[PDB]
Amino acid sequence: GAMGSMERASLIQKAKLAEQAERYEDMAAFMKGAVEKGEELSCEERNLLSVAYKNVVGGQRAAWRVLSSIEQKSNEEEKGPEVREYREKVETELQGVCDTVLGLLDSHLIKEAGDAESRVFYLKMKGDYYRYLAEVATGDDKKRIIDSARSAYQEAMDISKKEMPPTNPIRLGLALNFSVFHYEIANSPEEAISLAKTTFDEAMADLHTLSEDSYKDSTLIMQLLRDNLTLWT
Amino acid sequence: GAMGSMERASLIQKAKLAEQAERYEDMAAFMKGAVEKGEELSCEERNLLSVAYKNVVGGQRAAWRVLSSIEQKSNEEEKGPEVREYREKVETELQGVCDTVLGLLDSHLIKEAGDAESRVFYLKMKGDYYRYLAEVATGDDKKRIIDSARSAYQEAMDISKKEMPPTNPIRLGLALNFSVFHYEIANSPEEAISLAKTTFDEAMADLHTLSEDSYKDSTLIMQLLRDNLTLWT
Amino acid sequence: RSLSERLM
Amino acid sequence: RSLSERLM
Ligand SMILES: N=C(N)c1cc(-c2ccccc2)c(-c2cncn2CCN)s1
Ligand SMILES: N=C(N)c1cc(-c2ccccc2)c(-c2cncn2CCN)s1
Ligand SMILES: [Ca+2]
Ligand SMILES: [Ca+2]
Ligand SMILES: [Ca+2]
Ligand SMILES: [Ca+2]
Ligand SMILES: [Cl-]
Ligand SMILES: [Cl-]
Ligand SMILES: [Mg+2]
Ligand SMILES: [Mg+2]
Repeated sequence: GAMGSMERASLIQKAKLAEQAERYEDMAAFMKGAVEKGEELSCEERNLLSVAYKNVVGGQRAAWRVLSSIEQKSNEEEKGPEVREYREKVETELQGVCDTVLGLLDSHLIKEAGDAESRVFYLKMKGDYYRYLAEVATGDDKKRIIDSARSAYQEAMDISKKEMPPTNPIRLGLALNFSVFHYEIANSPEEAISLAKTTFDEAMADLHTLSEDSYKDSTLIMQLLRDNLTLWT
Repeated sequence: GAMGSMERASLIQKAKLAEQAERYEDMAAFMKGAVEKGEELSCEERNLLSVAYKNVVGGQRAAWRVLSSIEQKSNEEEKGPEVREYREKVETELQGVCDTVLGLLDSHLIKEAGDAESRVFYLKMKGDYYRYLAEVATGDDKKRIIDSARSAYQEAMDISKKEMPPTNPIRLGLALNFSVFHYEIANSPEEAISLAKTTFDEAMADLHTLSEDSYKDSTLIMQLLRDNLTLWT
Repeated sequence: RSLSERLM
Repeated sequence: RSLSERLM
């Protein structure tokens, strides 16, 4: 990799600078280089990795949705192959980013992650990037991509329920994203609603155990569960 | 170029799609490909070219300013070469974009531009991209870069005053940007203020000649002149 | 569209 | 910073 000659600590430092400068493609390249050094990642480093790729793929997803909408309207005056071609170009670049993230998780972040906070984080990430692949999938692969997302989310859920309190922000973010998977991807709106409700209620009952700062962290994510429940019901 | 196999009309169509999808790097690559077909550009096409590169370089300038500020603070705990290295990386990519735009103008957009609306537009662009180079220049080249910006703006001004009414939006945008050059680059705040004032006053006196739609176009740019005068005085 | 987890 | 020309 082009980052192979840079020190691990310098890559992490530059990822933090790239975040401040809103240079998320650079941030992702620096964090990919850091992962490829072969050492495990601290909590802060895992979050730098997630921030970088979430911003990159988020821009791609937003662009894909704009182009997909234009393409669908055109298929209800014939304008030639250009809309399809350009939607495909963006789609292929999005798939490539998802494949890069999944490859880092498989080589070798997940297999070395033994603590709940790291293992759940990475398995959630695996579910998320298969979910982004599912959003654009149509061929003989959508079903297998959906099942890969489901399997990663389910393993993360099983660990999170055994090893983390119901207010833990990683556990809450996982449940939130799995509920979105159910509603948007898996055609299971009832499962989505049930998961969001149970997650919210069990977190509410555990807030009394938390410090002022942890209370703020957990309630911020609980509000997203509530907002989705308002949209879905 | 990688766009050499794509039709000119398809490149223009995809540039418009990229604009809608906020994919400005793609937009700039498509418009560079269109320029390299060798034909002159219509008014709409010139604006697509400008929108694309202004958004690309604007992001670079914003990132450079964040990094430059961090670097200056560090030079008032020693953190190693990383801040300087990463600021230099962004700077070099910004310079490369400016050089690409200037190369398109020199090969061969300016020399084939005979009408005032095209020639003034391109000469203004040349002033703008030398201005962006001047913002990051420090070595034995800042003076020559500044003089190149000044020369392009001055030629555009001379043509605009002879050939366009004082309310023309291209003429107004040129005067606005030349006033910013004077204030921010050339250390000539009095020249900046004088130019903005005379430009605003001469446009005000010509508004009576305009349709409702042209009045809206011209007054929108006049408001930027006024806002700068408020900031500068 | 449903809201997913935000960056921290 | 001074305001420069906006896109149309
Ligand atoms: N650079 C970023 N985007 C982030 C850095 C960290 C972080 C994590 C641990 C230690 C130091 C910093 C993040 C984090 C994620 N969960 C909580 N935190 C803390 C901040 N609330 S997020
Ligand atoms: N695609 C874009 N960003 C733009 C397209 C055009 C444009 C220009 C001529 C004909 C058709 C469209 C722009 C323009 C720049 N001066 C005025 N106009 C019109 C719009 N007010 S801007
Ligand atoms: Ca381990
Ligand atoms: Ca535990
Ligand atoms: Ca000509
Ligand atoms: Ca004229
Ligand atoms: Cl394409
Ligand atoms: Cl660097
Ligand atoms: Mg080392
Ligand atoms: Mg042709």
